[PDB]
Amino acid sequence: QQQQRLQRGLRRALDCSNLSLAREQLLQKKHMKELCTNHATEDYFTQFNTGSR
Amino acid sequence: MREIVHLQAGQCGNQIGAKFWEVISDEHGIDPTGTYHGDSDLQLERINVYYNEATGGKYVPRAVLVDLEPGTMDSVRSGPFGQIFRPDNFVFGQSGAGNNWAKGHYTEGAELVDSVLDVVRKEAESCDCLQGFQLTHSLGGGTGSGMGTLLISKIREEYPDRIMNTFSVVPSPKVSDTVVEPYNATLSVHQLVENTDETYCIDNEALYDICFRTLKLTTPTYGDLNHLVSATMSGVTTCLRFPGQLNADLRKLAVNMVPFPRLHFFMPGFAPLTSRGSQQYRALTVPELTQQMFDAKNMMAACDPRHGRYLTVAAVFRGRMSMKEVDEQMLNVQNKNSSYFVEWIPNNVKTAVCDIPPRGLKMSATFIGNSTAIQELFKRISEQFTAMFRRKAFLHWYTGEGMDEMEFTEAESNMNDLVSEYQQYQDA
Ligand SMILES: Nc1nc2c(ncn2[C@@H]2O[C@H](COP(=O)(O)OP(=O)(O)O)[C@@H](O)[C@H]2O)c(=O)[nH]1
Repeated sequence: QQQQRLQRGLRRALDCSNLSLAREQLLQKKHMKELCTNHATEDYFTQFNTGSR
Repeated sequence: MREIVHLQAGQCGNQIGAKFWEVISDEHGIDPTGTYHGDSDLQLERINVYYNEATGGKYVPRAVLVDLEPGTMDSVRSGPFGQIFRPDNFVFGQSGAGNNWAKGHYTEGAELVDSVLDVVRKEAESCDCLQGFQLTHSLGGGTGSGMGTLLISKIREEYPDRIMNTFSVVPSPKVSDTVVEPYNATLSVHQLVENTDETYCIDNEALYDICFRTLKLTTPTYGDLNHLVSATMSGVTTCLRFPGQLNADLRKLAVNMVPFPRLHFFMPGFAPLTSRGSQQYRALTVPELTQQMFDAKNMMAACDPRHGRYLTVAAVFRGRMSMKEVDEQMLNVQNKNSSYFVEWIPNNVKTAVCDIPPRGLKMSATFIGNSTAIQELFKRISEQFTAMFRRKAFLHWYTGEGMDEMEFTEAESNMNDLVSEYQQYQDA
């Protein structure tokens, strides 16, 4: 009976560590959304009409 | 390690090169006086593809700037970046070329050529492992076409394994500058097919409809057309300078788009081109760079591949991005349209991914694509040669310089089998 209670405790410790990693992986995918987004700054637009030939 | 010696010719070539070197020099963080004041360390490790060393952290390009009148490179020196070029690399004559290619193929340009070969063999043998060269010129001129096809021919007979590449500025077919542009442009193509094995087509009316209708400017200029010639041009050499997840040099571009050595005439394009007032409305993701790059409107040739047939395709991608969305859209454009893609080649598209975005952007994309829709470029230039030629119109300019009339007839006829080559890849 003692070993069965210890086994259940080990599985619940596994669950808690998985929960912490799930929150961190949510953070990682929320960061990874903002790299394939494109955005053009004002430097690219000041590249035009600089030479009046 | 993988050097590029950059060759320019003409008024086009001296004012395309002067703007392209404004693109690399701020890409690598080089100020107008030569030195480096960048912010990262990736802007310094592979800089020797284009720049050399000097004293005091000064980097000077491996360019040679060639012309046949001294007035063209007074503006190339008075530019914002005019004082970064080495003073010996400019080559100029005194008498002009006169929009007559044989003046610069036999008489004027044949005595300027042997002082440039003494220059290009000085900047080629300093390369530790030269990848190859690169030419930008106009077939419609006299210097870059009469003599620029002589400069190709004396570096392909001597260095016959390194790459020769050409960002040619072909005559626009609808509205163009000069009347006698057929002779200088038709005749140089037959002496262009042997000695390059990679060539693009940049028509100046295919740059006007982008910078007016797409970029939505008020007064376009030639300064806003050399931004599109150059942003393509750094976008085909960008894995040679910036590390990425799937590299591709300038040699592996050709290997997947020229399957027979007479098939090297592609059609460039460039995807993230948005108007400033219309920039807020745009969605900006991966499949709205593969959306706009494959429109026939975006294309930098004045010829459409709805009439023709995508023989092969390439694309180079910049920016940190996702290999699932890069690799599914390239599949997605290819599966839908069976009639625009050949048989006898299963997969037609090559992929390369760099990491460093262009200046002022996060992501970009560049296109190079082989077609048999570029023999509709050559039939419209070989209908207006032979219309003018069988009435012998402007002929005394050309056949009075020591040039036989049987020499016309070969590039009138044996050029035209290259036209008849491409329609036999309308069959299988
Ligand atoms: N697309 C483009 N065309 C140019 C540029 N500069 C000149 N041209 C075109 O090139 C032609 C003039 O070049 P040209 O002086 O005759 O060449 P060269 O004789 O070899 O010096 C004209 O048709 C112009 O429209 C440029 O920066 N971009």
